[PDB]
Amino acid sequence: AIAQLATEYVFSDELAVDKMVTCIAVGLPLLLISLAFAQEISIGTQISCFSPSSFSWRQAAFVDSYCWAAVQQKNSLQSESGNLPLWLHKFFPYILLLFAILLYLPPLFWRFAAAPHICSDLKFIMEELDKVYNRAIKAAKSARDFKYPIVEQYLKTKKNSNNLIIKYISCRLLTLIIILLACIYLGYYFSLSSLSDEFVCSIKSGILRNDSTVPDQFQCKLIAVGIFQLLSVINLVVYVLLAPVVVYTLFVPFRQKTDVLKVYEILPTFDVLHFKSEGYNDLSLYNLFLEENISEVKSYKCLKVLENIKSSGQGIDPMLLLTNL
Amino acid sequence: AIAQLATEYVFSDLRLELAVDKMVTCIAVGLPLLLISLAFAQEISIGTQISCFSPSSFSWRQAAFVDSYCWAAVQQKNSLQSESGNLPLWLHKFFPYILLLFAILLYLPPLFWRFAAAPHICSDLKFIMEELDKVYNRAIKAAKSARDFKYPIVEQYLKTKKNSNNLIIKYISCRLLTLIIILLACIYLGYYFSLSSLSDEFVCSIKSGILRNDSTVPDQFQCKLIAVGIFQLLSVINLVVYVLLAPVVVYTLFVPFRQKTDVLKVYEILPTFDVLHFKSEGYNDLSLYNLFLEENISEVKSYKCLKVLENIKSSGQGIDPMLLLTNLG
Amino acid sequence: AIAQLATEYVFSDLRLELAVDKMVTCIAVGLPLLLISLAFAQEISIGTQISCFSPSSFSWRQAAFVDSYCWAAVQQKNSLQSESGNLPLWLHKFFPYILLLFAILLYLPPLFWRFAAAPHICSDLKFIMEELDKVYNRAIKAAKSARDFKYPIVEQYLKTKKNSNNLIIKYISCRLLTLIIILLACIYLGYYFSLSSLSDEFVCSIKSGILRNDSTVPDQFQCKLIAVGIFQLLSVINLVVYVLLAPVVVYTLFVPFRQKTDVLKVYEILPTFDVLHFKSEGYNDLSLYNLFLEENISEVKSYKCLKVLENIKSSGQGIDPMLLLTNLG
Amino acid sequence: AIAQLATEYVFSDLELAVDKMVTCIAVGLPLLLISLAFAQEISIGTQISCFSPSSFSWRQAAFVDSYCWAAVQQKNSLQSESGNLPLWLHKFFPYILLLFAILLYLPPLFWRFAAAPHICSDLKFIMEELDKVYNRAIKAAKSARDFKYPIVEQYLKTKKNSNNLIIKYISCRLLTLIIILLACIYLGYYFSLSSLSDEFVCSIKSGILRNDSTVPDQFQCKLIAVGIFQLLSVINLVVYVLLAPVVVYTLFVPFRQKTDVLKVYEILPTFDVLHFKSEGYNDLSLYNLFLEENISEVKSYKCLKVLENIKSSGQGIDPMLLLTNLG
Amino acid sequence: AIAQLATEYVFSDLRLELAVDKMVTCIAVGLPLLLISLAFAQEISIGTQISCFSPSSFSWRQAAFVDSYCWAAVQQKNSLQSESGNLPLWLHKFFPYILLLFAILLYLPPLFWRFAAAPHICSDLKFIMEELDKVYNRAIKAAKSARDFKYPIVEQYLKTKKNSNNLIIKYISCRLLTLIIILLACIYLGYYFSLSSLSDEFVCSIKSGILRNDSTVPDQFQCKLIAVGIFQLLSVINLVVYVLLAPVVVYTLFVPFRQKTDVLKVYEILPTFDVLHFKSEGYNDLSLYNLFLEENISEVKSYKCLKVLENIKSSGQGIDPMLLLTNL
Amino acid sequence: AIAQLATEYVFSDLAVDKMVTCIAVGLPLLLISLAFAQEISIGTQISCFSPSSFSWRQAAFVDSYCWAAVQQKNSLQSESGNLPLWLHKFFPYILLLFAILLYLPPLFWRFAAAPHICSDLKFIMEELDKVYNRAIKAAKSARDFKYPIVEQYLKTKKNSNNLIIKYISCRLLTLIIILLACIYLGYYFSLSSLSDEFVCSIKSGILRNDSTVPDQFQCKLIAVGIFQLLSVINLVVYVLLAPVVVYTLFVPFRQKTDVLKVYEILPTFDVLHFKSEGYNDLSLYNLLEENISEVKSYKCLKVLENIKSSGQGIDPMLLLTNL
Ligand SMILES: CC1(C)[C@@H](OC(=O)CCC(=O)O)CC[C@]2(C)[C@H]3C(=O)C=C4[C@@H]5C[C@@](C)(C(=O)O)CC[C@]5(C)CC[C@@]4(C)[C@]3(C)CC[C@@H]12
Repeated sequence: AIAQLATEYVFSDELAVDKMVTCIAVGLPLLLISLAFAQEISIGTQISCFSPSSFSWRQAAFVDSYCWAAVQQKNSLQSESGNLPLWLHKFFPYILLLFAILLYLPPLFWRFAAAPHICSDLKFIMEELDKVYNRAIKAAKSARDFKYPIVEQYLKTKKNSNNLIIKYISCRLLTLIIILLACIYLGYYFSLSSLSDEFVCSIKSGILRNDSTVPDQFQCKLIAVGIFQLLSVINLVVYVLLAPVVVYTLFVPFRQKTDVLKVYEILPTFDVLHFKSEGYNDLSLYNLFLEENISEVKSYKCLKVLENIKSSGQGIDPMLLLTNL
Repeated sequence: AIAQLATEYVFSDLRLELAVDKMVTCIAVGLPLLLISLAFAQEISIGTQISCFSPSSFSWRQAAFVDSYCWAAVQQKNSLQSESGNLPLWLHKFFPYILLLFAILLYLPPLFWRFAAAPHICSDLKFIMEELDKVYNRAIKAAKSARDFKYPIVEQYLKTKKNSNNLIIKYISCRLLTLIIILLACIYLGYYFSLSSLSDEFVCSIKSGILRNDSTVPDQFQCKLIAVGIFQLLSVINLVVYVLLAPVVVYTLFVPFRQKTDVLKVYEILPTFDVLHFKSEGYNDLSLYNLFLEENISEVKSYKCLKVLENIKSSGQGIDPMLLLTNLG
Repeated sequence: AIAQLATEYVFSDLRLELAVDKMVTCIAVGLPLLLISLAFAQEISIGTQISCFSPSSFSWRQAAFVDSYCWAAVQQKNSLQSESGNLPLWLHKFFPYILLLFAILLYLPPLFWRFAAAPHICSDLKFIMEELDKVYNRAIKAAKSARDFKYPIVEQYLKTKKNSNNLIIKYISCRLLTLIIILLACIYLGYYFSLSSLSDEFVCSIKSGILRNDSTVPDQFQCKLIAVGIFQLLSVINLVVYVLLAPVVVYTLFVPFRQKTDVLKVYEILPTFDVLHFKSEGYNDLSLYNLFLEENISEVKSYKCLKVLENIKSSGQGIDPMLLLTNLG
Repeated sequence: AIAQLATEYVFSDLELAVDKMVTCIAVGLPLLLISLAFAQEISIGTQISCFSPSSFSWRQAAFVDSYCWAAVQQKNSLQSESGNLPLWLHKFFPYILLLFAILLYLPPLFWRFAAAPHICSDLKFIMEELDKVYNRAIKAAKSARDFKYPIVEQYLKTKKNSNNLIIKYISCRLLTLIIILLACIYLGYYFSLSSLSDEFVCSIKSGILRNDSTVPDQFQCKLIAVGIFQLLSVINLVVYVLLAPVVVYTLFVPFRQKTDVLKVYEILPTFDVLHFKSEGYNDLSLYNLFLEENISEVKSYKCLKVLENIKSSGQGIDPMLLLTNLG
Repeated sequence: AIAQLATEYVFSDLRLELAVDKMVTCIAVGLPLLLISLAFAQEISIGTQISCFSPSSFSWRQAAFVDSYCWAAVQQKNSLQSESGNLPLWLHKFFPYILLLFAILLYLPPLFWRFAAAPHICSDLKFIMEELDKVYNRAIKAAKSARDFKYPIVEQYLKTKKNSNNLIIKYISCRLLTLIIILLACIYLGYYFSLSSLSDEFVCSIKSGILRNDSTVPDQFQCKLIAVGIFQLLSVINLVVYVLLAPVVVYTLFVPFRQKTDVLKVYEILPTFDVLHFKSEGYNDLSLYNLFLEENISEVKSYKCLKVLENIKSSGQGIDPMLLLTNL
Repeated sequence: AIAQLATEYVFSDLAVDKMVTCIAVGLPLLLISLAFAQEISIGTQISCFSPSSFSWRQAAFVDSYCWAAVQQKNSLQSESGNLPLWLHKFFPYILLLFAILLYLPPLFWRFAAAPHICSDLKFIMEELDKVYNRAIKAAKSARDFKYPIVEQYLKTKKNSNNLIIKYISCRLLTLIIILLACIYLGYYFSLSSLSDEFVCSIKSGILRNDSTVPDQFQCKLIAVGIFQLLSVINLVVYVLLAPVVVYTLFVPFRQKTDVLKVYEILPTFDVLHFKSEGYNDLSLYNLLEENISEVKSYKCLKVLENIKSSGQGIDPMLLLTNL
């Protein structure tokens, strides 16, 4: 596992919450699976059974392989808990890989989805706030010497449409279902007695059915089941911690706060209306991304400064505003 | 599987191709290759194709000769005695190779499309985008002059593409051959799953040449095709993937049933753009170009301004050219 | 392979050559190359290509020596006694190498082309492109002045190219040598496939030198040329690919029939452009240059505008000079 | 190793620098240690051996080594004086190391994602205001040689109220220090292990191997490379015992802040001669920290520094020196 | 072999050298290199290069020691009992190394012509190219003004190069060294293939040191040079390729014969250019200069224009001054 | 060594501090990699001759138990002591740690030094080029402010020593690590090279009262000689590299050939070099003179200085000729 080391070295020298969730739900299982087959620890193939010393070297290899393949054929298997334990033991990494790919899916669905209207409208609302700020500045400057609620009308329009909000909520909900299923499964793969590996096999079929030099049966054990157990426990912890994060992300209206337009509501060139709260609509998601990327607008910083000044109350809107420039 | 690890790590931290179709190609091409790689994992695939449990009296190199001779004898159908038939063994020896072949066959349509079908539609999209930007600019300049040629060229090219069917035929052909390949490989794989899983534990006896009359040789060897259950579970997964992708491929095939909002309606509020969208209901490049417009319309910011105007008109607050002047695009 | 497929997967997420010929080179190079790669696949290549089932009394390293000596003896024809003959031994002992040599031979003609005649075609294409753009500019300026030299230069270049076949000779020669290569390789591969499939299970007796009158040696060992089955499957695959590819090469050879839909008439709607395309049945560099112009005609914006105008004139909605001024090129 | 070799070869060929180096060490030391733990030269082979009787077959002994090595999970089964806990720790020592390493690496990412953008934007804005103020002052001095509101100072007073970013940075550093504490505790614990668990008795006598007779009772089963783990863990423990006070001093926000840059802007008539930015658990302090950090990025900051150093000599008049600057 | 496989796959995904010579160097480089890489192909390479079937009494490591001892004993000519001699075995061992040496020797003269004779070539090229461009521009401006100095500069440079025989000597030398190289290498290749192919099997007797009087040792071991037939087949392929390439080398040597299709004659229709082809085969650096002029003259747009005008004058329907004015 | 060979082949087809860092980083890394090479690593670390009666895997367990016993001081029987066994066990690891430690100060210093040095250099270059252009304009006007700003910044850095202190600290910790690792390397070589031939007796646990086991096996620590030769090579490399850092230490003494003099002949520049004899950032910043080639105007000033060196022409006349 030197490739992960190099990934960190180049590390050394979409909502942020969703980005972090993707990061966790991606690395934890992927890094886990890479760790399981890590060359230093990937020593051993989990077929050990010590067939009688009379069995030749290659005879022993055949025993090991025939059992390892017989993990599927239930009739060949003589197990206490059942074959499905053995199945889980064999595909445990493959199962982890499938779960992880499934979890990475929804973010990819969003990425190729790109939330087209959402990103374009983000750029649009940015340009609109910028133009409104420039217009207010020029108006105050002339005072020292159209008019349609464009962004406000766009917001009213978003107040009807929730299609993108439906997309966001569906992505989050698919994420939650994924992690819930994976956590249940991973606890199940940790719900093992951990005794299933040491099971008994007898490859006495074919010409080996009536063969005599063969022993009655072989006791093989599935190694690294303890390792698989430990890694499943780690991933289960990670996901039992991650699920509340997905839950909190699911409550977007409960999260949409700290009105950014509140400062721009002090603008005469802007409609005096926050009008952004309490809705299962793309208004909420657009407002969330607006709070997310709102620092990117220099005028947003200026508006925060003016809002603080009004909180300072030393100056008035017009004088200090025109002074801002 | 360090390849997928690095892919995800970098994943951690014009279109000229349909997003649905791009993702379908991506999945249906990788998932088979992905499964093949995951099985070709030496940690997963450590041993040979099949062991034989030869007599202990046989030498280690003798055991190797037995193993290899049977594993090669899977081809000679007369060589081994199996109830299922030779085709099972053949499939088992060629399961990964056949998987790779199907994957290459699936990669072929996107490649051919990009080589031949794509560039012309790309140039067409570029021309349409230039026409749209120029028309929006001209309408905005007229609106500005009011606040202070004339040939429907883009509409003409649209009416022409309404006759043009070649490109639509090419796209539909790529998608259809794709779906056909998906169905064929799906049947093949499901049959590969249909394998009773008993062929693996077959019997071979290499008694050719002097080994025909050999004495120290036993009667025969019990060889067991390893990774038979592995290949079968992979076949199940791949068949699932393909039975799920096929409906997506079919819906992608339906161009008239794509049922996309008329992007021209956003430019239909232009004075400089005649009021006629008329882009649907034809087994021609008409519908395909309409779909590509619905696709790459985000690449045109003027399309974004038109959509903003459309939303404003949905609010019904103001008048159209006055709002255009208010936009000053 | 593992990493070959990994790079292939991460690949996803002026023509100066015949696109058809480009794809032909691609297939005819990849099929053998990917096949040879499979011949060195870890899952496919299980180990050495020979196994001999020596007596168990023979020591381990003794068994290795026997295997190797028989393997080298596949060349020494008097040593190995096979009912088929030595030539099969030659073949399925160097079949991969032979495939690689054939693939290199197949990549040779396109390399010689791209090195020798390709820059000539690039210069000719750039020159014709400049000529067409200049004609479009002059026509647009004259149409605008109406709204307010003249020598057949491109036509002269066309008449000149209509005489010489030198570049056409080069292109046809590359294609024809390629086709000969395809036919020879196909015959070869079919031959190698058309093998007993049993000759591999030959018998060797390395009783040379002191081993001639040696006693502990068996009279002979029944040795097997492993992987012959997979070699045969791969040869069949490649032969099928080539039987599918050859007619494409033939169609490439037929250049006149390949020459179709001359765009010289898409500029013939210009008065400052000759009304005589004179662009058919030219068994000379004419045909090749015209084909490459048909290929890269999309790159010229004026070609796009002229195509729009040609469609409009087919649609019959606008006068030629009026619509020309309206497009305002 | 090899990837490490390439990293060193290219080596041979906005975030707090102290924090950057802290994260860098806290990542590389365990990562490099783990990589060495699988070094082809260092890692010599399997981690467990028990010298089963020669009567046991080769592959038989292989099965023994394997089943024993796995039996470490089987708590009741194994025969050790220390218990299943130390052998367990050795069973996944590198796993624990990697968990701790990724855990330590997370908070820097959370920072470089959450507090990074706001601080970056605010710093760009403050530097831009500084540059515009310097331009305005030089221009006014030039015109004399022939608004006026504390805008950036207003933003400073504003940040002096909010401590949200300060809270984020402090929490990042604090969680990181907590990780260092717990990890160093664990590491010393693992090294504290008496190197006795390595050698112990293993008896894979379960099932038909329980009532099997050809099997001996047990083997003397030797966990391997435990000494290597001990030495590298000691190295890491020393590294982290050295690093923890660095994290502490980093957590010292009012004390790390020194030499207020605002004095350089305090040489301005057009910009208030007032730092008024220190001594507070507010985002003001961290903003001042980053101002001191990337103030070298501001060329006008360099001009102010040279001018202030000259005025320390007292050579020329401040307006005269400004006019001579002609920046 | 997946390295070169992916290399050629992504292959599918000024000149300062003669195209013919470029192809010669390319082939003469790849064929031996490709063969060598084939020799170390894991599918192709079966394993160790020698095997001798020591008695089963000899232990495993004993057998390995025998194999290696003989393998090195191919050098000690007395220790090896060879009817053909030791030099065959010598050739067998370094056979790849021999091919690698031949390959490096094949790549050297291309490198010499690459860096050496880069300055003169590029200088003459850029200079004569700018000169032709200026002559075309001047003739065009002259026709435009007439319808409305005087020094044969590049012609003078050609006259000067007529005396020059330095770069001509260098090119001839690069070709000649290459020809000698390929000739000697092909002689060697046949000689290697000339070998009996039964010499590959030879007897070794490791009775040195305490093995001189050792007892458990047999008298000898009969060991075989493995994969010698493969080296033989490779030498066959290389010998065929080089017997094919050598005549191409000779053709490249014949520079004056190859010098054809006078381009300055196409420039001889220029007013600002004197009527002097000045293209005579001789022991002059101009011939190669003329050769590369023919090579990269396609890079000259005005060359294409002049060729068009030349076809027009061959049509004989347009006046040279009138058509020149028409050129625009 | 295929990767490094390809790297040098594609290579084939304070600067002093940079080179010292490069060498002192690669030589240990190069040597450790050389040992890491399996071509050099012809065998496992210890192959130690158990009895033939011991099974293959039994011998494996012996080699493993002894190789682990290289730490357990009671377990092994050696005259030289355990510390030899320790050193031999982690000699590669020791090399790697020393190399990382030696690469650290370059990273830390360059990090600290990057902004300060680059900004001061850019500002000084701007000031010098401005004074040069101004003198050129004055000469051109004669053919037809007044503050020593760069001189002020120079005198300022002549006061502050913090950055020079940082440079000295980087160099000093560097020399300290060099000396420590050099003594260590000679020491590991100083080893009598006899410890490898130690005996181990794995009679622990049931092996205490086990009987089929021999009392012990005389086991050998392999690659001791290779590691020793590597230590000798690296130690000589460091004994050669250290006096370079030593000369670097006397940097004020090392400061020579004042570059400011060529700028001192300007009219727009006061005739005063004033750059020597200080434990301050002055000489450090002067070590300016390092990358001073980037200023074409500096090249012109040097040319004018060389012209006046012969005394052939007047300074302003030839200066205006230069323009
Ligand atoms: C090289 C490796 C280790 C291995 O190679 C690998 O798997 C990779 C690791 C490596 O290459 O070292 C392949 C198996 C093998 C070649 C192996 C073999 O074939 C058969 C035996 C026999 C087993 C035995 C005791 C019996 O089984 O009764 C009878 C005596 C005898 C001859 C002892 C030695 C070994 C164990 C022998 C020759 C030692 C070398 C060994």
